[PDB]
Amino acid sequence: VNPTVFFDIAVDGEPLGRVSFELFADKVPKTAENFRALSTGEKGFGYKGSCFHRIIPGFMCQGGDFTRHNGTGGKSIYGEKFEDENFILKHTGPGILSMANAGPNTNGSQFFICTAKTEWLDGKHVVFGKVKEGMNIVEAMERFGSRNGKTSKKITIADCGQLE
Amino acid sequence: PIVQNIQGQMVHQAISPRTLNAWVKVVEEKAFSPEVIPMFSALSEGATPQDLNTMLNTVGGHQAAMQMLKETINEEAAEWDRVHPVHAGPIAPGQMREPRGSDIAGTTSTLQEQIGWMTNNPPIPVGEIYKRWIILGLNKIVRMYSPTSILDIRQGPKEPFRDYVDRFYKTLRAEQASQEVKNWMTETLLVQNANPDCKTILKALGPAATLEEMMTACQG
Amino acid sequence: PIVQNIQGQMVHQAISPRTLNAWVKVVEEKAFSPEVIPMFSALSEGATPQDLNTMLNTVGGHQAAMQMLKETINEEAAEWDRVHPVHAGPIAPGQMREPRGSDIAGTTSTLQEQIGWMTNNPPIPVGEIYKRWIILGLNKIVRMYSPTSILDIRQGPKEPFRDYVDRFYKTLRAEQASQEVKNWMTETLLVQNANPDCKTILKALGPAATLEEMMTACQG
Amino acid sequence: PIVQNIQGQMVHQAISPRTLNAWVKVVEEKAFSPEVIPMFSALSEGATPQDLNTMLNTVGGHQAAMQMLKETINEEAAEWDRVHPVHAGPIAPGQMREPRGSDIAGTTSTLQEQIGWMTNNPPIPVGEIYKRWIILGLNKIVRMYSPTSILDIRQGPKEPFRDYVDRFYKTLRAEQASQEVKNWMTETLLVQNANPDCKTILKALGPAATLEEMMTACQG
Amino acid sequence: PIVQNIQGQMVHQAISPRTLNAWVKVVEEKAFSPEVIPMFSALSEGATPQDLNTMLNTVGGHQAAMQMLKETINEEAAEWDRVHPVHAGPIAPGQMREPRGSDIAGTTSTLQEQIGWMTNNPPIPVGEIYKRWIILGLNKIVRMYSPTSILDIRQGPKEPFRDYVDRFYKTLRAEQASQEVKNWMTETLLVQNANPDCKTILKALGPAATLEEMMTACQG
Repeated sequence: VNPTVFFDIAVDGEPLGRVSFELFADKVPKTAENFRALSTGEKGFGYKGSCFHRIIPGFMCQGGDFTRHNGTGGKSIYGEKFEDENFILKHTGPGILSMANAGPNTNGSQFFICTAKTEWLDGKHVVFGKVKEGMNIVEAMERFGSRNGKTSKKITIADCGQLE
Repeated sequence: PIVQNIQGQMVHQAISPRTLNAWVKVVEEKAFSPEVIPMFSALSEGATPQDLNTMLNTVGGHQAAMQMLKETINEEAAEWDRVHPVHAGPIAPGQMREPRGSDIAGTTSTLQEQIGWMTNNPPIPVGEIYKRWIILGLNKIVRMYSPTSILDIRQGPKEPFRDYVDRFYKTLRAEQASQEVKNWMTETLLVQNANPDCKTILKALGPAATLEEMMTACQG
Repeated sequence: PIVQNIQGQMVHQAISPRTLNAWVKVVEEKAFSPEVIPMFSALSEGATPQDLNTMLNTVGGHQAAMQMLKETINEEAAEWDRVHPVHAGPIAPGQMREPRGSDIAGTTSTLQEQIGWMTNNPPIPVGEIYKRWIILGLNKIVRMYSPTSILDIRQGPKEPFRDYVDRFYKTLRAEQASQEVKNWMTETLLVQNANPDCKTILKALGPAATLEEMMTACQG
Repeated sequence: PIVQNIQGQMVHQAISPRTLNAWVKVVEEKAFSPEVIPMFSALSEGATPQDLNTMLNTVGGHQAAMQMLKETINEEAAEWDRVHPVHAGPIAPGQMREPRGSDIAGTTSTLQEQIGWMTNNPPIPVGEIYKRWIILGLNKIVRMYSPTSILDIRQGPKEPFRDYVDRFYKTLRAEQASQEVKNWMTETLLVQNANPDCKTILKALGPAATLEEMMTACQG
Repeated sequence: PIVQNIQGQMVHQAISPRTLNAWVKVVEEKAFSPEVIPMFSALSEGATPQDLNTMLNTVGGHQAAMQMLKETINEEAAEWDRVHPVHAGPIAPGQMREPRGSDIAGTTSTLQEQIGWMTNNPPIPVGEIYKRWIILGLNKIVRMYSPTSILDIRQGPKEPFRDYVDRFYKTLRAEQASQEVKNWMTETLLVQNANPDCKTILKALGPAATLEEMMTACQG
């Protein structure tokens, strides 16, 4: 019933590990379909070969800008941006997968994986999934980031797709 | 607008009704003239974008000018967005996010966000940027409201030199051009468009004569 | 209206007379125009429902408009009662009971209850709700006082383009049917009703033309 | 067009002559009316870019509309190439090179390459992208064929209300300016242009009146 | 529409162009007859809401009737939301999607969501609900298209009983009423409005006589 997608992560081309995500399509369906479809690449464009452009140790890893590769772009499968579906789920801990945005109703394709409890984000970013397998791969990724987000090595989504 | 409050902590103080009444009166009698831009800058010192929006909404009439101002504000916002891109992502707990192109115009930015952007260290000059945009718009409007061009200013046969130079300098100030061009424009147009007798009187003084000598020449 | 003190807390303050005088003067002198709503919103910032009932009852003349506003406030109060139903059962020790649709207006509640509602923990913005209702009523009033519809606008052969666009945008701001429909109207109806000569001068610039070039085309 | 097999896989299939005949006949008989886009989207589900270029080149007559569609497809392909630059160098063995705008259009690529793109892992929807572009072009074409504007609608003294509303909604569906603007138009312009007798019969029901009672009022 | 595919696994099969052509032809040739409802219900067996939207968009002309149909679909969706709101309850162990008024009407529901709601166990009858709504709308339309009232059906002086009863039963089927009202009307109105020459014949047979007895009585 709820889809599961994976990401094979790479640090400058060396394979690092697989993170897999359960998308809560039963509560945030339109948000979950957009991450699912961008992971499969079935609509022609997507996450494969994009990188995490902003990694802040102890906060979150952000990625998903496949058009401009630096947080200023990305687009959804419904057009460039769409509404905040709802705020049922909250940022309760590491592994929560939440939507990045540029204020309300500006969701595109950027997402962030929390590596800590970030309750201040509640009510401001739609949560739509959580890490299933691979959280120590997300944790190891932190080491390649910095206080301001700049990463030291290129961290890419080498491959991604749907598992179930 | 925010103001330094005893002691050393800026707190938000809403715009006073007397300031709004003064603004409505100056946009009722002075209407649109060169002096309105300086009056506006003095009535809205350190004003949050909400206060400037309030001061621009209270103007009754002249809807074309207000629409020009709104469109130029939108154009400046688009240019600021094209020059200062805003990266998406979660904000830091200590510092505030970089304001977008429309967060300056107070359209989608709540008052608390603006107060934060102003009182934070380092401060974000949202108020001064929006004031620069409104001042560009007001310059456009006052250069549009000019009845005649500066090239059309000519003195009447018996019209005294006083009224002629007053009207000429008023139209020149209302006109929009670089100061370097004005330096040639004055020395080329002031003496030429005068009355023939006063024309010869000023030419007897010399080409580089100052304004006071040129005046006291034809005085009376 | 409540006012903050040096320690930061707020307490009721008697309404200033030259606020009531200014409101009565602006209501009578300017009658009803789109620029009465910003003045009203600026005059009564933080005013209690008693102060708003004062500022409304004090308006002598134009009693039909005041009755329209009363009816609009009446319907709005009924909707608030219908949307939220009071809960039953035991109440928490740190919390106490809320006001009704009619008490938001302040018709059947004393001033001390309004002050307690406004300075409670957490504060309840009854003043802002009643101000929103009054602003909606004033919008409907200024809609009624519109002297024409948006479609009937047709510029005369001699009426200058400036006066035409002024009248257009005046009755457009007085229309307030929507915001995107306004954006479509300013593209279509503005270009569709020009005088033939200046009409084809505007058509020479195509639909991409902005308002500034639109007016300086017909200018001079 | 691709078609799934018994075991679930899909492979290219020759275009049926019945589809082409039906498309050409509906284009000839129904000209360019709002009901060609749904039938076009239904006829060519899963069709390759070669099949769409066939269905477009096969349309004899109305060559101006086909040229408009070609220009729109060209602009969309240029924007796609600008937003998605293609990489150079050797291509991976398990991946086929990504198509450019002119190749998304299917102008400079073989049918086998289209089939490989459509049946790749993951599949690349070139057919759906080019179908979206053709649908946008057809929307622009049906906009161009629109005989009259939406504002010029006025019912004659004898023209029945049924024919009036038929013509109104026909040109309204042919307008396609927006959705909320259409919703505002069907509230205002529909009742604003009725014949005086039936006009006041509709005004007797107020703005809350729906279309059914709007019609059965003037009925009989 | 989805169809049982070998073996036992329903997969989505797009609507065939021949079905759409048959629908367009039956709406062109037969206009809006009482029989279209059965033809529509039989042409779209088990159709996804997208297929019914396609079949309602492919219609040519009769835009007023399509507007009544859309408005009644909206009303049914509104009532459906009102009759099926989410009341607080313990969450089910198993979660299945849910169709909203807008999710049933195929407006904001993607094809995959509808396929899910249909093929899931237990199935959600979105297709049958939307078909009931469209059938109610078509009943409204065909009862509106009635040229004359059933009460006005009267036989001509030499009009044979054949054509008289044919037209009478056709208008009665187009008319809307409960079955008992029709049972009373066929006994009170049919014999009375007949031609007196054969009216005497029908009266001679008896009040509770069947249709075939009267028909063979006035035969010839």
